[PDB]
Amino acid sequence: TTALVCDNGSGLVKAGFAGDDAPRAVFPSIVGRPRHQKDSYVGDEAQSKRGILTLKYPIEHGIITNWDDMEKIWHHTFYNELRVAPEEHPTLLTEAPLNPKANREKMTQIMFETFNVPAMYVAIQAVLSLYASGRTTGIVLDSGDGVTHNVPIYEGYALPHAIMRLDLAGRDLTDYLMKILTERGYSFVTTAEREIVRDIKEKLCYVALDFENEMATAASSSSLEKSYELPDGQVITIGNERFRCPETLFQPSFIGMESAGIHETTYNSIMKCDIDIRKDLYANNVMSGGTTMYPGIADRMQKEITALAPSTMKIKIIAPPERKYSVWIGGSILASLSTFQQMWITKQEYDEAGPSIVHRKCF
Amino acid sequence: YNIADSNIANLGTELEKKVKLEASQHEDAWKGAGKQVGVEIWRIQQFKVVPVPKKHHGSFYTGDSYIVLSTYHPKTNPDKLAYDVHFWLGAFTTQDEAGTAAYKTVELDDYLGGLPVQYREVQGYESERFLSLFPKGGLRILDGGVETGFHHVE
Ligand SMILES: Nc1ncnc2c1ncn2[C@@H]1O[C@H](COP(=O)(O)OP(=O)(O)NP(=O)(O)O)[C@@H](O)[C@H]1O
Ligand SMILES: [Ca+2]
Ligand SMILES: [Ca+2]
Ligand SMILES: [Mg+2]
Repeated sequence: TTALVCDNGSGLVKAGFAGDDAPRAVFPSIVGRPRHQKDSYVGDEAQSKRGILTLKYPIEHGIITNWDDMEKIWHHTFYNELRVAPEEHPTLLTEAPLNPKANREKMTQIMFETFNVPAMYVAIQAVLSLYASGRTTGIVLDSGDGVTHNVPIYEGYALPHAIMRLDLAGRDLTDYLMKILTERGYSFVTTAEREIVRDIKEKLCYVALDFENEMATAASSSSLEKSYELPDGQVITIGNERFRCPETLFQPSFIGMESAGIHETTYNSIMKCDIDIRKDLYANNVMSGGTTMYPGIADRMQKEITALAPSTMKIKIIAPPERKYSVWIGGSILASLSTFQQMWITKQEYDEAGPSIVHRKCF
Repeated sequence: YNIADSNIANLGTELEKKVKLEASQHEDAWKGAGKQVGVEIWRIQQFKVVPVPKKHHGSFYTGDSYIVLSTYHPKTNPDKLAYDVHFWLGAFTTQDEAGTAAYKTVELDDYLGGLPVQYREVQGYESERFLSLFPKGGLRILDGGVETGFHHVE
C-alpha cells in the first residue's frame, strides 16, 4: 500500500507518492470557466486555455474559499494527474498553521465521504519542512502563494504561542508587480494577465541587499534592466520593479499593510520562545516555499535579522535548493514511516466520530 | 490569531503527547532501549530503524544517518537513568535518511517520556558530548553507506 502526499498550496498543487523524492504532479490550483458568460477546466489545461477563460483559485491565503471548485481540484489530482483510485490510498494533506478549525474539518469530511480514502492525516506545513532539512529544532519561514508563516520548533514540537502568520505572500507580490508595471505604461489586469506577470516575477525579480542604494543604482544607469517577451510577442523592459516587488515582504506598507515584514515576524517569533533556546533558533532559520526563491533573499534576511538581534548572536539562514518542494518532501518521508501512519484517521474512525476527530489525531 | 478557534488549538497539550506516545509503541527498535547505562545505536536503512551491532559502535558510514542513545546516571540520583539522544548525519547521507533520523529521534524521545535531550550531530560538527561517547580511537568514519530509500523521480 502506497500513501499519497498532496500539499495543496494556495497557488500550486504538489502531489505524488510517499517514498518518492519529488512530487510527480505539480500544477496550478485553478479552475477556469469561459470568460464570455465541458463547462470548466482545471490545472494545466485551464492555464493552456487561459486565452478564453477566467481563472479562479479555490484557496485564498491558505484557506479553502470555494469548496465546489476545491473538490474539482482534488478530483483532478487523483483521477486525471496521478491516475489513482483514492479509495486505495491513505492520503496525507497539509495546511498552514492558524487556519480556522472548520477548514480541516471539511477537508476530512470530503476526503472520507466523497473520495472514500481509507485513512488520512493533515500535517502542518512548516513541521514537514523542518524534517525535510534533517532537523528537530529550528524556526521555519514558509512563504508560498497565499501565506507566510513562522513556526519555531524545539525537539520536534512546534511552539504554538510563538507561531506567526502574515496573509501576504506570492499572490500579493504578483498583484503589486501588476500595479507598479502601470508606471511604465503597461496594463496587466485580467486573470490571464496575472499569470503572465507571475511569470515575469519568478524570472526577473530579486531582493536588494540595500533597497535605497539599489533604487539609486537603477536611476543612475540601465545596468539593472531586463527585457521580457510577452505571449503576444511584445517585448517589455523592467527596471527597479525587479526589486521593488519583493521589497514588499520586508516593507508590507508597499501594499498598504501595517504589518511587520518577514525579518520582523521571524525575530518576533524567536523572541516569543524561551530564552535558552533562542540561540538554536537563530542558528537554524530554515526557508521553505516558492516566495523564498528570490535571488538575494537569504542574504537580506541574514542582514536584517542581524540588525534586530543581540550584537553577538550567531545567525544562519538555511535555504535548501529544492525548497519549493520541502513541505512535500517532508511529507513523503514521514508518510513512509509506519509509526507516523499509525496516527492517521481511519475511515472507520471517521464513520464513528465525524470531522471532530481531526483535532484529536492530527498535530 | 485566535489560537483556540484554529488548527493549532491542541498543540502543546497532554493529548498531543498521548497520541505521539502511543505511536512510538509501534516501533520494534525501541523495545528494551534505555534500560541500563551505555550507548545504543541504530542506522536508518530505507526508512527503517536498524540496530548497529555493538562491535561496530563508534564506526559510522559517511553516507548514512544514525540514532545514538546514551543512557547514564544523572547527578541527582545514582540509581536512576537519564538520556542524551544524538542523531548523526553523515556528510553524504541522503535527505530521506536524515529526515527519518530526525523524526525517529523525536519518536524515541516520546517513547522515553520526553526525558532525552536531543543533539543534531552533522559529520564534522559533532558536539563535545558526542566526541566524549567513544573511547580514544573509537570514533571512525567509513566510506560509503546504504542506498537511499527514495525513488528518484526522473
Ligand atoms: N523563482 C521564484 N521567485 C519568486 N517567487 C517565486 C519563484 N518561484 C515561484 N514563486 C512563487 O511562489 C509561489 C508558489 O510557491 P508555492 O510554495 O508552491 O506556494 P503554495 O504552496 O501553492 N502557497 P501557500 O498556500 O502560501 O503555501 C507563487 O507565488 C510563485 O509565483
Ligand atoms: Ca545512505
Ligand atoms: Ca526531550
Ligand atoms: Mg505551500
